[PDB]
Amino acid sequence: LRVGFIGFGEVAQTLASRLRSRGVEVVTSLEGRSPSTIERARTVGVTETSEEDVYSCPVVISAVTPGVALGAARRAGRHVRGIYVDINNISPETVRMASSLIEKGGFVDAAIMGSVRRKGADIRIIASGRDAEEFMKLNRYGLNIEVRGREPGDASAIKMLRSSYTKGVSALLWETLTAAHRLGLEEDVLEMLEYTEGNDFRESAISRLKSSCIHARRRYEEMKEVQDMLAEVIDPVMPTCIIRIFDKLKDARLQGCA
Amino acid sequence: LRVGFIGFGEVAQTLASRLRSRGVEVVTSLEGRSPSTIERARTVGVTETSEEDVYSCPVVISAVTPGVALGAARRAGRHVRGIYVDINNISPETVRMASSLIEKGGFVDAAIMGSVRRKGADIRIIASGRDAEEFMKLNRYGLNIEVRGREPGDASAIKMLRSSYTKGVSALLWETLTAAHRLGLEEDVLEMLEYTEGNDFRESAISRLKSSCIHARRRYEEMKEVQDMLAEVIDPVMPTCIIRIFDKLKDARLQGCA
Ligand SMILES: NC(=O)c1ccc[n+]([C@@H]2O[C@H](COP(=O)([O-])OP(=O)(O)OC[C@H]3O[C@@H](n4cnc5c(N)ncnc54)[C@H](OP(=O)(O)O)[C@@H]3O)[C@@H](O)[C@H]2O)c1
Ligand SMILES: NC(=O)c1ccc[n+]([C@@H]2O[C@H](COP(=O)([O-])OP(=O)(O)OC[C@H]3O[C@@H](n4cnc5c(N)ncnc54)[C@H](OP(=O)(O)O)[C@@H]3O)[C@@H](O)[C@H]2O)c1
Repeated sequence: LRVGFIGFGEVAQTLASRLRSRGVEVVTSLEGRSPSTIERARTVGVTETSEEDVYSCPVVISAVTPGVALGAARRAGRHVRGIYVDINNISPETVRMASSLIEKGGFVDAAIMGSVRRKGADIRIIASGRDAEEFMKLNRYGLNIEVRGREPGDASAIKMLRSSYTKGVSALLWETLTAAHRLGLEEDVLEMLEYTEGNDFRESAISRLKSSCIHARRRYEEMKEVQDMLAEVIDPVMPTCIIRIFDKLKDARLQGCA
Repeated sequence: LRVGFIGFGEVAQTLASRLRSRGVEVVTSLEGRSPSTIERARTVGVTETSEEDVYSCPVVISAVTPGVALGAARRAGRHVRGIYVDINNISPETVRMASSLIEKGGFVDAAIMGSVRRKGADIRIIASGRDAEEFMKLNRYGLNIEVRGREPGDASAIKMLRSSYTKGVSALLWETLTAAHRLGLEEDVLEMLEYTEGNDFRESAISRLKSSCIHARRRYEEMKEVQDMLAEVIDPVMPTCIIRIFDKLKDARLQGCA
């Protein structure tokens, strides 16, 4: 059929390109969009149309910025009658609000579970909501979707919970290795760990260490979000310490000096 | 030659038994020791001798209790001229002080990296200090020693750092899964984690979770020690929150209840 995209950045380009290569007609509205967006669209060769025509597609995918997710849902919510797929990196609470704005359509919470830069359209996408199985039918056109949870908010929650764990582990590794570094024992500690944490441990370990530091500010903000989502369900103990570690984080051994 | 043991409890029995079966004469002093200790000694068949005769052995191993380690070193240090191997669970700084008490001998910081109970004499032991290589010669007699670090305190630090990391991950896992459970998403989070943490994750995680809950009381006490040990080297942030989780912890899904 036709799949319309709200926004046409990196995610929309990768996804649209794949769908197009499998015979799907992809459409987007370029009115008011930047030259970079207009160029990605023209590189892919998507159908240029009006906003309301985009909203008429049986599947509409919102791939804008986290800060624009609610506004896109509000503008689309007045017209979309098919399925509206929000694939933005937003919190479960924001997803539920976006869902309330889609008044006549079926809302699907999609969460990208990997790097679009490294995996392309083969990236694993999880989706939740009553209409998720309908979105998953796009797997016939080259996508890699899987249905998880039961309602909008669940897919984004799984992604947030996984990310929460991985950020906490990164913070723990940093504190552990800074102490090891003061004694000159970081390598020995890393080697004792590969004994019980796995074979490919040390590799991704150093990798996560470096990125946790480069993006300390961003990771800190992500942690405030996880603290809020967890509080709705439990009384969160770990985020507070993790945040303190990221607060501090503002040749891998060089990330350990202080 | 002759290996002397100060203290003759579970650790000493296990190691002495292995050494004896490989032809080493093992000796210890039973004066002032309890019935259970005298019994372990006679079950193994150790040579009963004077306190000073023990100190004369080329290798003297101190396997007493943490609260007795410094006193044992003070007494042995007036006599030992061979190698004094401290295998007690004391902080790295306590090990360094025990080292200063062996005034005429070489000191080796040995650290047991597993369960004596489950692995027996096959347990991996890491050892640090100038004379660590000399202690490692006992591998010829059935032990499993490996040299790490460079000076007394390094082996104990490495052990405590590994412990700090593995206990922190258990707490992070528990909190993440308990929140996931309240949303009915625990399996999804677990599958997403193995879909990213490579290794059999889901399995290595469910077991770590179970053990952490079963032994929550001991884990809590163990974390207080880790916190104190980390404090000798840095101003630790993570143990505070980790301790709060173990404070709470006192079919996998059953454990996720806060
Ligand atoms: N890239 C990744 O690896 C990745 C991974 C996981 C999740 N995500 C998520 O998926 C979403 C899209 O990511 P992305 O990298 O493609 O972003 P870009 O930020 O790469 O592209 C989004 C593009 O959305 C447009 N936009 C902003 N406001 C808009 C509005 N009111 N109406 C229509 N379009 C609007 C922009 O057009 P203009 O340029 O003209 O403003 C923009 O091109 C994000 O929410 C992000 O968190 C991305
Ligand atoms: N068991 C393990 O899996 C394990 C693992 C890692 C580290 N460690 C450490 O290694 C050491 C020994 O462990 P363990 O399990 O064998 O303990 P026990 O507690 O099994 O044995 C210690 C034995 O030391 C003796 N002792 C107490 N005060 C003494 C003194 N002043 N002089 C001489 N002997 C004295 C006792 O004699 P009495 O019975 O007469 O009191 C005692 O048998 C400890 O520091 C412990 O923390 C043990």
